[PDB]
Amino acid sequence: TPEMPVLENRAAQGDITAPGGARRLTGDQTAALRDSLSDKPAKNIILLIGDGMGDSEITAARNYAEGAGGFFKGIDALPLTGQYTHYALNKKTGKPDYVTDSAASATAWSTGVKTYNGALGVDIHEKDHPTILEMAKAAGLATGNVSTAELQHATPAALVAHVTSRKCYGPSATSEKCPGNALEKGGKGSITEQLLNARADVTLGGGAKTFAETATAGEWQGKTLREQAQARGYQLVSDAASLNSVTEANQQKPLLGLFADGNMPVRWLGPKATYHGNIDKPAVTCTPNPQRNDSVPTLAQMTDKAIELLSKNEKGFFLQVEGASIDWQDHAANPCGQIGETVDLDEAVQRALEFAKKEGNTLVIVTADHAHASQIVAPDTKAPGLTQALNTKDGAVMVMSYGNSEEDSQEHTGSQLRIAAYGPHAANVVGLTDQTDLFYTMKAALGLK
Amino acid sequence: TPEMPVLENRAAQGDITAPGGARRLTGDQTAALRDSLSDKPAKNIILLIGDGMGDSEITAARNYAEGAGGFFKGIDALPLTGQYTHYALNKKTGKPDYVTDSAASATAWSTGVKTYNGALGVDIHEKDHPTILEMAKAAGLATGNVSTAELQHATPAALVAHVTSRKCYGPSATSEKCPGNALEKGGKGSITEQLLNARADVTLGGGAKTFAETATAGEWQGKTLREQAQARGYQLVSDAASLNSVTEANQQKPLLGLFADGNMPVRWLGPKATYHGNIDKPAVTCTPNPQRNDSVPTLAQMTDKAIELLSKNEKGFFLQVEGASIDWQDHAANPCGQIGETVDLDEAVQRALEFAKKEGNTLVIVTADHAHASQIVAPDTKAPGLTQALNTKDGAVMVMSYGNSEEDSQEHTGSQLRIAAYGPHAANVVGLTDQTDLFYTMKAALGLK
Ligand SMILES: [Co+2]
Ligand SMILES: [Co+2]
Ligand SMILES: [Co+2]
Ligand SMILES: [Co+2]
Ligand SMILES: [Co+2]
Ligand SMILES: [Co+2]
Repeated sequence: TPEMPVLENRAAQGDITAPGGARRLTGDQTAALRDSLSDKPAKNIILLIGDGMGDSEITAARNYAEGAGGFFKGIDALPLTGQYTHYALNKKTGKPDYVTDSAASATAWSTGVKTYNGALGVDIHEKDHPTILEMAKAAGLATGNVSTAELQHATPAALVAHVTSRKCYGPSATSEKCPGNALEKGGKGSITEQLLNARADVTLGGGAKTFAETATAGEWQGKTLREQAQARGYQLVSDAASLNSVTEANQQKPLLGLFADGNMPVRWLGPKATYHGNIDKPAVTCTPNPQRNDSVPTLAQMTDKAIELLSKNEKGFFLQVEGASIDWQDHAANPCGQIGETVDLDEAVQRALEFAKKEGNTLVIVTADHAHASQIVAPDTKAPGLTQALNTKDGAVMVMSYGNSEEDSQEHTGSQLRIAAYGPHAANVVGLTDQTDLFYTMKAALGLK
Repeated sequence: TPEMPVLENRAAQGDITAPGGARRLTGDQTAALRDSLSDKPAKNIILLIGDGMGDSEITAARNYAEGAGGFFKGIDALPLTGQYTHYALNKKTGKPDYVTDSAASATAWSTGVKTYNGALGVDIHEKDHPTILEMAKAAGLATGNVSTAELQHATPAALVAHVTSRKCYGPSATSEKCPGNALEKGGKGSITEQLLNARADVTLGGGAKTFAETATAGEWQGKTLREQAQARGYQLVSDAASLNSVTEANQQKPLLGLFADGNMPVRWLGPKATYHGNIDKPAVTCTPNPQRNDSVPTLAQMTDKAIELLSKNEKGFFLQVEGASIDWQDHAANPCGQIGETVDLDEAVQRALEFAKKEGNTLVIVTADHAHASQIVAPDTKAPGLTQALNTKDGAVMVMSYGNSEEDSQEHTGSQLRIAAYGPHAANVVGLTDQTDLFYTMKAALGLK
């Protein structure tokens, strides 16, 4: 009977065409919300990020996978909610830049300082700031960094690398685009070199491609980054079997799961949206990606396994899980890809809430780094961008529009967006907050001195 | 100090380029939120609707008028927040229609039943359902209905009229489009005729034009609707000074303020966004509309006057206030008009919160009927639709994009959106809810049975 309740059912209660049939509430919530408030310490924190998962992305995925009156048992089940701002800074002027990229936003919640687009773990003066994961490890807590994206990708890379440009994946890119970060120039090195130095306990995702690179200097000069990883004691897994037979993860044998050369496989496939696609082409039903595999751990599986391995630390743990390709698919104007990745994240959120509700001292937060392009529009819409009609769980058509770029990729947008939480200190996400407040919220809930 | 706190400040606390400077919080919110939870009765309710005011609209307006790290002392200050769904229904199938218009959404929170786009006060079978305003009046509470739109517009009209199409403004359009509701055919009459019957204690807004039409039947056949109101005991006012002179409003002497022929004047002027407007043109600075006026009451003034007149009822009151032109200007791809109307709504929200914190038993809710088109995008965006660069309070450029219609009007979008509240029973807007839950939340808070 976990004192702090997870919402069990906020689907429409009945017949949506009848008075009250679309209500998601069965009665007053004052007592349940009083019950969801505690300022006791967070022993653990699990932060899940849906990259580019603004309210529009949440709504479109729900409409399609669960119906308009449906309910995500993970994403929609956190009882304390608010909206936060994620604007970045113009590097030269220090004024706001209203639409952040992935790097500046992830720098914001992981360091508590606003920065310029493309920066990771540094401010507009290129000065390094400690990340919540670096700080959690320093305090003796176990640390996890999970993502379906390549690990050099901004979201999980911000927790372990401090570079002046997110493009500095390896020695090569670094020496070129982050000259002062390049190892052979006295800096701390490429994103992957600093990730190896950071040494979290559990690091799972894709991005094996960069590890085939060789250090230009340093103790492991000439050796490949994977060679360097093997040499520094890391426990390297590459598939679901090898990951599941892992029984422990610590500093002596930190875990590095490289499940793909680049990003991990998307869950669902569909045609890309097109000009007047909702008018000129048939409504679409998403299809399961045949190449996604029971040999590749799902986000939910990587989450569960990271939780099992991190919860053995009695001091506690900090874990960040990213459903990364929601952003990727929204950029590609591919509704099916995008929605399937939201559905993927919801399964990981359910594993987190199921663990937190039993454990009792776990603060779980679900949010996104920034908003995105996709909009849900009327079925008859004639829009200038890319559109597509989808057959939803309701047996009705929903049309999605991508209308903010004539270029190859659709763009991020600056709208404030949902952040939701459950457990100790979850009140700190309610109302209007800033993305940097989340750093302070996590740091304080863990009591990191 | 009335135990329930209104947020005093959620702006960035310091230098946004420094660690912690972008924080909107100054410490833990658990105690603050516990103090914001009460399940005692709401003696009064003030519902403020920004038409089309989704999170994107709130953010764009805050970024322009208050700076990225600024704070809307009204809109951003409600402590309990959540996200609600506003889908309508397809009339024929009864399945969800993912993008509602203003009529079906206002019908949903005012009656508690989902309906089809364009319906007012009736369900998909065209059955009338009592509204929260009619129920309040039936229980002896005073009632107010305020809007900057013409009063026949969907948002205020849904509280007092039951017609099969929102276009049925007066006798002529009702005869043509809602034959079943036409007075000469045995129906309840046009929107304006039903509004005159509903007899709220205070009704203020635009829409004088339709009152020049004459009734086709009934006791006032052949007389204009304005002559009808006069003969029925209404006190008619048409400007700021006549409204100010009003001393009481009740069933014997109900107040009807008609301040414009159509919609009331927008607060700010600016050019319409254009194709590649952010590449091809210089940035826009909004400017006050000369056509505003000390002779035209502002939304904040109409809100205050309504509060003063309705609070003389010892049993309590229900008041809806609509900032209407946010929607009109978002459809017109006019950033300045759109933002100025959000600033306008923020002032009315402040008046409502100021009253509520002092009174202690008033539930204030602030939300929108549906989301809209506008998106905040990167300055160098090259988009297919209409865009505009704007000079914000920060001394930086923000670019807005309207990209969902090649047609003249930009359109509504289906994303769930913010709903926020303050006062008794405010917990009921937190987490995921449906727009129809708002009807039940209001009914229960006032203890209407
Ligand atoms: Co991102
Ligand atoms: Co990411
Ligand atoms: Co992106
Ligand atoms: Co509307
Ligand atoms: Co309206
Ligand atoms: Co509209």
